[PDB]
Amino acid sequence: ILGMDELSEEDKLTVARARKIQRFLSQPFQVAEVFTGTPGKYVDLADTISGF
Amino acid sequence: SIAELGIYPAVDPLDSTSRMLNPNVIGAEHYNVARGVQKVLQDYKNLQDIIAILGMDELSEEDKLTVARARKIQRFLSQPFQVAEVFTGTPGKYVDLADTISGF
Amino acid sequence: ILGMDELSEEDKLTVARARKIQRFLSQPFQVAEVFTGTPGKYVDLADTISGFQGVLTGKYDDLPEMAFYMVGDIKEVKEKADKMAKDIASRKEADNKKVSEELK
Amino acid sequence: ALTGLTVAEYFRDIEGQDVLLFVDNIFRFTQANSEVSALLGRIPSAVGYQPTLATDLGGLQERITTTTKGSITSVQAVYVPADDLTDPAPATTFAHLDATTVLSR
Amino acid sequence: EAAAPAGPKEFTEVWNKKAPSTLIVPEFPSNYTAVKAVGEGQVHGDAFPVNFYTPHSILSQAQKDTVVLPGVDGYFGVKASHVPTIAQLKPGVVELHSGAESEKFFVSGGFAFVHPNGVTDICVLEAATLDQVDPAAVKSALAAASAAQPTDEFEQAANRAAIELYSALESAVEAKA
Amino acid sequence: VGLSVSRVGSAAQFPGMKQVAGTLKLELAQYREVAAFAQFGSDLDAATQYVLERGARLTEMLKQKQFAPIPIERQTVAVYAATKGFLDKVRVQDIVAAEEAVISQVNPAVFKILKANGKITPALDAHLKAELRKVKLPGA
Amino acid sequence: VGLSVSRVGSAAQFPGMKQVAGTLKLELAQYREVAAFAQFGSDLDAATQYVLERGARLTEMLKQKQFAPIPIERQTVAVYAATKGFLDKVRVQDIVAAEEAVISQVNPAVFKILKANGKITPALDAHLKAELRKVKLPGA
Amino acid sequence: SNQAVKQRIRAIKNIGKITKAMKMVAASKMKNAQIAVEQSRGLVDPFVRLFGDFPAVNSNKSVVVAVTSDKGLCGGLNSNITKYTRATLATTESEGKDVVVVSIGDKGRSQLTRIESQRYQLAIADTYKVRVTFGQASLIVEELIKHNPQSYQILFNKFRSAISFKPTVATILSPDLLEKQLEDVTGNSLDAYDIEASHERSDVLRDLTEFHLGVTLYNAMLENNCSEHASRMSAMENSTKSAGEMLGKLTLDYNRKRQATITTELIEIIAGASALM
Repeated sequence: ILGMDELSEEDKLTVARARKIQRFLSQPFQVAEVFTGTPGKYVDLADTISGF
Repeated sequence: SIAELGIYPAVDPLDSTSRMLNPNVIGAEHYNVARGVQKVLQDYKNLQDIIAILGMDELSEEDKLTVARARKIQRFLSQPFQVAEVFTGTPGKYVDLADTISGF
Repeated sequence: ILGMDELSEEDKLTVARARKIQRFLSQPFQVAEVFTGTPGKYVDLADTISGFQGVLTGKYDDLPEMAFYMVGDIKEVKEKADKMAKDIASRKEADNKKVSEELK
Repeated sequence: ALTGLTVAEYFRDIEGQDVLLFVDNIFRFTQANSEVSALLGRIPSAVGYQPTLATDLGGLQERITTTTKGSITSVQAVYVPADDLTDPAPATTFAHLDATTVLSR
Repeated sequence: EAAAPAGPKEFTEVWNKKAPSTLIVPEFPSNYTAVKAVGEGQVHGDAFPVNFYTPHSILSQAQKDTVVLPGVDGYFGVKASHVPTIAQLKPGVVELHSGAESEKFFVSGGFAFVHPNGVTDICVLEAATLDQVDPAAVKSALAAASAAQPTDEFEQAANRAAIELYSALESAVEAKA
Repeated sequence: VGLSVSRVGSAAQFPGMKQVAGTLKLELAQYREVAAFAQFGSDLDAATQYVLERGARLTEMLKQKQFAPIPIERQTVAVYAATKGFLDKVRVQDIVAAEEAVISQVNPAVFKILKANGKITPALDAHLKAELRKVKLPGA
Repeated sequence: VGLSVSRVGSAAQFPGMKQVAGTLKLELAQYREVAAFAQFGSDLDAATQYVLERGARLTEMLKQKQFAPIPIERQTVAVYAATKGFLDKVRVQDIVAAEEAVISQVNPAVFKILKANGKITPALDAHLKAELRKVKLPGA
Repeated sequence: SNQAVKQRIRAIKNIGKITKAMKMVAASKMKNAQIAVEQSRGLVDPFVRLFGDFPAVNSNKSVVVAVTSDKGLCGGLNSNITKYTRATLATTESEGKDVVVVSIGDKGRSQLTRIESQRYQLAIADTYKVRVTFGQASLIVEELIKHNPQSYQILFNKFRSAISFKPTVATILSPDLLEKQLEDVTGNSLDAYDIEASHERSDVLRDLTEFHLGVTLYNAMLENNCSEHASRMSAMENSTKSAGEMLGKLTLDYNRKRQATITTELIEIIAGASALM
């Protein structure tokens, strides 16, 4: 109702940071690779904390 | 709610359902008038959510016309009964079927 | 929903008087001072009829709402409207000249 | 669901493993145990549930635990009856639940 | 001669003694403009700020080096350090030149101020450019306006304004470059 | 539409209808949030109204007679005509006659191709797109 | 705080805590009144912003972490340092860090006097006003 | 009693959709009227640097114009300048000044009569129905030269952004009644300018302050109309919050009654069965 380029540079810094976290919660699955093509990826716990 | 508004007989025009309301039974000139009266009375009830809050000024005169059309239709379903002359105080009216379709 | 901004000002005088008499119906009890701290007020019957009639006619629309909260009679609403007013000026001046210095 | 426990309890207590269990629709476990209480002539509890709903559900969920041999972790699908979290079938179930994973459209 | 020392600043501390203390001071139209009249500067050589305004538009607020204004004495031109001027304008063509390029707006009348700092403030009501005027229906109403001559002096004034507007408009659609 | 669901879903749908009803249910899902705002006609938004006018092009599209079942190739041709945009011309109070301007005027050769192939091929997507412009819609 | 009641335990509590918490319940009673009056931020009175800055100060003082209960003499001083001044420097964030800065930096011999006497004597009221001025507050 | 609580969820759910429609109705009206506010802000300031800004003058006669809205879901906008009216209509009250109180907007005549009714003379309304034009704001101004004050007071809300609306007092002095008297400094500050009019300086300023009145009036009821839509937007988002918090307490109350009526009708069935078995 106001606009995407309306709000502040800090508030859109969160929007840019959240959108690449909201995307980064995706993950390709190993049991789903027989019909999706992309290979599955087991992500360890320390690589998730340090990755986020 | 039809009775508290003073419309008598207090028939709910939407909730009343008949099996004689097929177009291949009563014709198309009776089915489309009845299906048209029910459409204007249903649109008014979806507008009466916003009329009782705001007050009929922001409907862009397409929905203001169907409010005044349904309010005429609501009173035109009311009818003095010959047995309610002692109650209503008016002589009763027998409306023929052709004069109902022609009026609505 | 709409707040008090959408009220008629005949109705704003209702809400202003009713919030005043709602607080004025409360009073501190002499058995409740052991846990509330406020001493209890026995209010005579002639002082409740006199007090609430003034808020109904409009003699005490000057005072705020919280002057009527937890007070005995209408003498004490005026005694509390000053204390509330008096402390909107005095909030400070406890800087030096204490009983809290080094030697005394 | 107790047959699913017993297969998972062999892997826990004899094989010594960290077993996953999937009680698909824990509400239908409640709903089936509520029917066998009604057929056995028991007086129904609040909201028409069995008087033993806490102990018929808690008898299932207390075998899903960690022992010194291994563990059983259960991922239980949860149905909420009338979109009502204060209904006694999810409210008794949520006392046992240690995590919720909500999948959204 | 000036026994009322008014202003936005002096109104503040006087309003703090009569109003309730809960309200901040009302704003003033001086707080929304930085360009003043006696504020010395605002020329820097050849091109001066021309604020050509309209009730419904801001047609230009950047700088030009000469503005041809249609005053009631006649057309004049404004250079950089022009004399301070409050000029009432006839219906005529305001010509904005900043160099080799020149835009021509035909205006309806309305004042044009040259302030002592050199800023020009043209203030007209309807300022149409000459691309969107028609040369056909102007004489269709001007020959009509040269016909209805009543004794009513109110309509006589409006017919006089009808005549001199289309007379200057036709004279500035004939000789275009 | 919001409450009617199918857990089997579109894995048992007619293909060709699956191509065009997958975006019919999306354009009606956005319309349902924009629904009950259609009493604001003078107060318009130029993006909210496009999903409001298209969403009313499609709810009047799905209306049917009491006992007139339609074959499936005539349903997906008719909802092709309303989703892809051929009935933005038609006013909202005569769309239920505009499909009999579409079905009766598009030549019946395209129906047995869509029935037998069982999908809208790009060879057929070029043909009935052209056939949907030579129809006599009730426009004014 | 508005609904939690203990009237039998009141007038049976710590005498030093009873001095400093009568204003703590008072400054929290006004804090709930003026947060009910300002459900959104558009109106700023700056005499209630004192209450919004003291109420948010005392709320951060009262919250503590799990499995670490605090003795009553180290809990009286931390509310003494908050219902009075000594924490208006810290904004709202480092008050949990300021409370452990108050408790550690203040001489632990003042906690023995408050424990053994039971209440804040005026000999100790002066000393604890004095020791609360030489506390290195983390909000600077 | 389980249908009375279910017909209230009928009420609050459509109110929460009515008031979210009006939130974005007033939000789209806030931005297509913003393309007319900053265009109209241009013509105001060449008169505020030619004639200055003199709010605190001791004029003989004044006309104060508090311009308000027509519709009233604004959220205290028409009342905030009503208190700012008497805050302005008591500061400049210094010697027994004649004052004519004027209200533009139908919500002004209902609130200025409560505060100051005996010096109230004019009520303009129905002005934002189609749009606000300068020819309309000239006719509203020309009715204020029918009375001949020495000053004009315009009380309106300056639309700064969608959040903040500071009230404004814009003052217009009558041409040589008081305006050149306030420019007179060791000579005059108006004598710098060469007059290029047909007639004198005394009647070009007669033409120029009616033009200064009509410009500031046109800006006032255009800045206020865009301050109206941005206060209704903040009011209709505070009432969808209030009709979602009420709807949340009413669904918890309905689920409690739904649970309690299944338990009540079940106990009525077991009791009638235990009386036979």
